Amino acid sequence: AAFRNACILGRIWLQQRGFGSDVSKGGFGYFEWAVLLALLLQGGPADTKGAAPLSPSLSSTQLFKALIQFLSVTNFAEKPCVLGQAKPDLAGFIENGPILWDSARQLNIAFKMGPWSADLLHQHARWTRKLLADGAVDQFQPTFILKADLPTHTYDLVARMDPEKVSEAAPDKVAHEARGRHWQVGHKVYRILRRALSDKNMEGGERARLIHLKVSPGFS
Amino acid sequence: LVFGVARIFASFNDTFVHVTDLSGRETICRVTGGMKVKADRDESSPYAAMLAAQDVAARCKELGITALHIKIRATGGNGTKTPGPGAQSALRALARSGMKIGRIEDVTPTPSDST
Amino acid sequence: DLPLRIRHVNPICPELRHSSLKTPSFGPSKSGPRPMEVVISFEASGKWPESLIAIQRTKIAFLLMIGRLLERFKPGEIRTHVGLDDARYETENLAFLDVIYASGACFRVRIQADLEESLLERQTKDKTTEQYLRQRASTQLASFRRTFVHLPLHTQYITTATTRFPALSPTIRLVKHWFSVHKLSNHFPPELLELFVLHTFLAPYPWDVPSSPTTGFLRTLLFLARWDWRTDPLIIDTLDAWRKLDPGMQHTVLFVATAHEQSGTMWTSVDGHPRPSKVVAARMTALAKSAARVIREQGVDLDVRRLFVPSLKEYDVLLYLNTKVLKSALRTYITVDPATEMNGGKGQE
Amino acid sequence: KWKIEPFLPGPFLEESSFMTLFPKYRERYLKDCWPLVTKALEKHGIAATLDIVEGSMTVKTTRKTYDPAAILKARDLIKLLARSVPAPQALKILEDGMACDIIKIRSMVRNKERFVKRRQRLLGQNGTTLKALELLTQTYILVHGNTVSVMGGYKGLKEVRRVVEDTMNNIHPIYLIKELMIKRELAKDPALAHEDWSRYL
Amino acid sequence: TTDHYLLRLFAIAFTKRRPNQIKKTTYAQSSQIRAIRRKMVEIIQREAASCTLHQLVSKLIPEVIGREIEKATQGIYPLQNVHIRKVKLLKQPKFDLGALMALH
RNA sequence: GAUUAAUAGGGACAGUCGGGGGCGUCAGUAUUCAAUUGUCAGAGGUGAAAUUCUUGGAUUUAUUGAAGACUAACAACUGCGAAAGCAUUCGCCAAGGAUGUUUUCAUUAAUCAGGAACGUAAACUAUUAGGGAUCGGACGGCGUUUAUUUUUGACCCGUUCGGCACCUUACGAUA
Repeated sequence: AAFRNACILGRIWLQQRGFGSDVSKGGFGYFEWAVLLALLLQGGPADTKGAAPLSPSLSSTQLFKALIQFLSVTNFAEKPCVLGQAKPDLAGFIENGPILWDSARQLNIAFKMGPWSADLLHQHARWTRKLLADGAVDQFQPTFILKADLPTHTYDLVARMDPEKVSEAAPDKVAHEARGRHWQVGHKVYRILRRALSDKNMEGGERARLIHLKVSPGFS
Repeated sequence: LVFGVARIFASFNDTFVHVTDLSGRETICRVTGGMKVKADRDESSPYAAMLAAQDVAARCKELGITALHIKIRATGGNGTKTPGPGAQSALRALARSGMKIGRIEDVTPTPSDST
Repeated sequence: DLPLRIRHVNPICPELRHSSLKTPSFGPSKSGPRPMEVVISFEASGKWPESLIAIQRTKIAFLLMIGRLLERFKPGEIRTHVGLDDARYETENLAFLDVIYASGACFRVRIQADLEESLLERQTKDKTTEQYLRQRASTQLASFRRTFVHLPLHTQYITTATTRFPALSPTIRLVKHWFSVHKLSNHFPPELLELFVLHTFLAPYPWDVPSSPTTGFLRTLLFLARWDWRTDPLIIDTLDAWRKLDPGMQHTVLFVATAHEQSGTMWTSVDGHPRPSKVVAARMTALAKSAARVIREQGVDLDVRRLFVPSLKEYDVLLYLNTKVLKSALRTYITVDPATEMNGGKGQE
Repeated sequence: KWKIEPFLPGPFLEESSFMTLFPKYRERYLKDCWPLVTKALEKHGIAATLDIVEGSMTVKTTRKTYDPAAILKARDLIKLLARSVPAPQALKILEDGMACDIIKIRSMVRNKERFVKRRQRLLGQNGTTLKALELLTQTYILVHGNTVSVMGGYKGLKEVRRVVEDTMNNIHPIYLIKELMIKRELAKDPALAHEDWSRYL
Repeated sequence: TTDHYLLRLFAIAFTKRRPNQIKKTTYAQSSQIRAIRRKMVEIIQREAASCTLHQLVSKLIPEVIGREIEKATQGIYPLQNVHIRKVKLLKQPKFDLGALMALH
C-alpha cells in the first residue's frame, strides 16, 4: 500500500543526498530505491526470509526505515563491494562477491555504482539509521548534505590529456577502451588516490588518512 | 638496582621460591623446594629453602637485578595463614647471597568468610 | 602541610580543555589567557566564618601560608604573589595566589569552600525591602556559579570530548579569532563560544563530524546564519517559561543548554549582554549571515579576508587607539609570530 | 637436613617497620614487661618502641640489622604481645625453630552453650588435657577466647591444628591424646617406620 | 568522576577514645554508626563527584578526604582515624592519548 | 443517679532502642570451575607413603568472568527475641521493649485440666545488701572537644526507673 510514499521518501532522501540515477553520481536513484524496495519486500535476509519491517501491509515510515537499515548493515551500500551480494526472488544474502543481482534477467542494477559512492551511501545510511533510532530530538528536517564530496580540502586539478601517450602516465589502450566507458581517467585517479592515502599498521588494523573520496568531473 | 618481586609460597609440604618482574606477569626464575631434596618428607625443610634461594639468587644475579621486593604467602583459604620454615630460611639464604632486600610484605589470602 | 588538609585541585582553563586562542608557550606574561585559573577545595570544616569579607580574608590567609611554604622550599625558582579580582563584582576581597613556574607557566590559584554558595543565596534572599536587588544579586550568584563551580565540570567534559573530536581545538581557536576581529568576545563569554562550536561536532546532523578546521568554521558560521534564536534553543549532548516572560528577547538572545546546564542561561544571560535590534548579538548574526552570503556569492578564494576584516559600519562613534609599544610589540612577547620586523620568526630566535 | 644455623654476620634498602595496636589492660603489663623485649630485640638488631598514648607497639629495622628474617620474627612477636601471650613465651618465638599460629574456632560451632562446653572440654579438668597436649606435641597452647594461639615447631603446629579441629567437631581430646600417645609409641621404634598406622588407632 | 570513570571507594573509620575518660569501651550506638556512615558517604560523594581523576588522586595522596570526614563527623561521634582503604577503577571508557600524555 | 485511681492491668502519643522478623537490593573476600598469558619439572598428601594430576604443561605468577556459600578482624562476664536462634550496606513492611507524658474503660486480672502456634548428639560438673562494672531511656551541670557562636553529640559526674550477669552475705534453707 505505502510503496509509493516510501519511494517518495527515498527520492527526497537522494535529492538531498546529491545522488541520482546518473552514472557520474553513482546511479543509485529513484529506480534503484524502487527495485531495492521490491527485492526487500520479496526477501533479503540470509536464509531468504521476507524481511521483518518489510511486510506488504506496513506503513511508509517502516518501509523507509527498513530500507535505511538494510542499506546500513546488510548488503546494499558498502558490503556490495567487498563482503556480500544479493539475489532476486526469493531474495537472499550471499556473503561473497560484489553485485546487486537479478538472475532472471542477468542484469546487475549497481553497474553505475562506484565503490566510492557505495561507501558514501553507507555512511549516509548508517547516519540516518542513527537519526531514525534517535528518540529525543526530532529528526525529519535534517537530511544529509554532502560535505564529504565538497569539503574545504576540495583539490582543484586542471589536467590536459592531449596527446594521451605523452600527457598521461598510464597507457589508454584497447583493453582499457573495452573495459571503461570514458570514466577510465576518473577510476584511475580514484584507485591512485586511495593507494596514495592508505596506510597499513603492523597488527592487521587497517587505517587510512581518509574515510571517503570523490572525484567530480567539473563542467561535464 | 633493578627490583624484582620474589613470591615465597611457604607451606608445610613444599616451599615455592618464585621470582617475577614488577608486573607479576613474567616469571623470571622459580625453583621449588622439592626439586632440590630427594625425600618428599624433607621437601619442606630449611635446607631445601636454602638450596632453592641460592639457585634463584644465582640465576637472578646472572641476569643482573641484584635487588628484590619479597612477598611471602602461605595456604590461606581454609589453611593455616602462617608460613612454613621455607620463608625464614629462603629469606635468610637469599639475602646472605647478595640480593639487597627492598620491601617485605606477607600477602596471605585472608577470607572474609570461607565456610 | 597545613592546618587544613588539601582535598581537590582542579584547573578550569581553556589551556586544559585545549581552547585558549593562543596555544601556550613558556613565559608570556603579557598574554590574556596566561594566568591559569585553578579552583581548590579543602576538607570540610565548621571554622570558616559566616560573612563574606571574613571568609575571603581567611581564604587569603590560607593563600598566604601556601605562598610562604612555596617561597621557603627548594623549588623556590617558582615565584608567587597574591592579587585582587574585580570580575566578581561587589566582592572586593577576592584574591588569588598567582604563581610563575621556571618554565614560564602562570597559574591563578583560588580556594573554594562549602558556604560561599549558601552565602550568595543569603544575599539573594535578604534585602527584600529594597525590591530591586534580587536580579543583580542573582547575576552575582550566577557569575560566581560560572567562575567557581561549573567551570570544573565544564573543562572535564570538553577535555574528555576533544580527544574524540580532534579538529575541535583549532576550530574553537578559529571561531574565537573571528569573534576577535569582529569585536564580540568581550561581551561574549568563552564557554558559550566553546559550546557553540561544540554543537557542530557533537550534533553534526545533517553533516559529518568536521574533519577539517575550515569545515568546522564554515559549519559554525552557517549554523549561526540559520539559527533563529527566537523559536529555537540550542540543546547539546556533551525552557518553557523564559520565552513567555521574554517575548521580544530584550534580556536574553542565546539559549545554550546541556545536561551540564539545564537552564540555558549561565553563559548567556548571566553576563548581561545588551540585546535590542542594534547590538552585539544581532550584529553577530548579521555578520554570520553576511559571511554565508559572501561565501555564496563569490565562493571560497583568497578574498576570504573579508571575513577577517571588520566593517566598522552602523557604529555611532569610532575612536582609533595606539599604545606606547615598540616595533614587534606586543606579538613577540605574546609568543604569536606576525610582524616580519621580528626577524627569524620562523625559527627559535 | 632440618637443623637451622644462626646467622653469622646492609641488607635493607627501605627501612621496614611494623605496628600493632593493644588495649589498656595490656598497656599496663606491656609497660612493665617491655625492657626484656627491647633487650632481646636489640640483640637481634631491631628497634622496638611502645606507645601508651595511642596504644601501639612498633618495630623497625635499624641500620645495623643483619638477619632479614628478624623482622618477621619481630612482627610475630608484637602480634603475640598484643594478643596477650606472656612475655617470655612471646620472646621465645625469637628462636630459630619456633613459629606461632592462631586457630579461629568460633566458626566451627553454630550453638553457643555447645561451643562453651566444647571449649572447656578442650581445656580439660584442671588444665590436665591441655598440658598433656602441650607435652605430647611440644607446643604452647593458649585457649584465647574465640581463638586458640599455639606456638612451637611446625610439626607440633600441624598436630595441634588437627587436635583443635577434631575437638571442636565433637571428637574428644582424651581420645585424641590416646591417639597421639599411640603415635609416639609407634614412632619410637623404627622397625615400623613406614606402614599404614591406621590398624592401631 | 566527571571523566565518566566509575570507581568504588572503601572508607574505614575507627572510633576516637576521648582523653580524660575512665570507661574502657568507646562504643558508638548503632543509630550513631548509621549517622556516621551517612555523613561519610555524603562527604565522599560531594568531594569526589566534582573533580577529575588526576585531582582525585592529588586529593587521595595527602588524605584530604579522611581529614574532612574526621572534621565533620566529630559532632556525631569523634573518630580516631578515617582512611580510605580501597579505590577500585571499574570501567574506563576512553583511551585518549591527549589526556594520557598530558599526565606524563 | 458515676469511690480510692492500685506501689496489678490493656490502650494512645513523643523521642527513641535493638547483630528481633519478612521481602528486595548493595558489597566483601575466599573456594571451585573456565579462559588468556609467563611458565618448565615435578605438584600433592602423609608421621612415612600410596591412589591421583603431570611436556596437550600439573602445582605456581598475573588479569578477568561465572556459580554457590558465608559474613573474618570489631565481637564483649554485652544487645535483641518467649524458645530454637539472630552479625555486609541501604530501602520498604508491619511488630516489640523501656522511658516520659499536663493519657484514657476501672476489674478487666493471676494460674494451668482439654487443646493450639513456633523446633549426629552426650562425655568432668517480702527482702537479702550493698558495692564495683554494664547497656536502654528521662532529668540535672564545674567543665574539656564539636564551636567561626547557638544548637546538638562525644567525655566526666550525680539522681531516677528497667534489664542481662559477677562477688560477698544467706534472710535462710533443705533431698
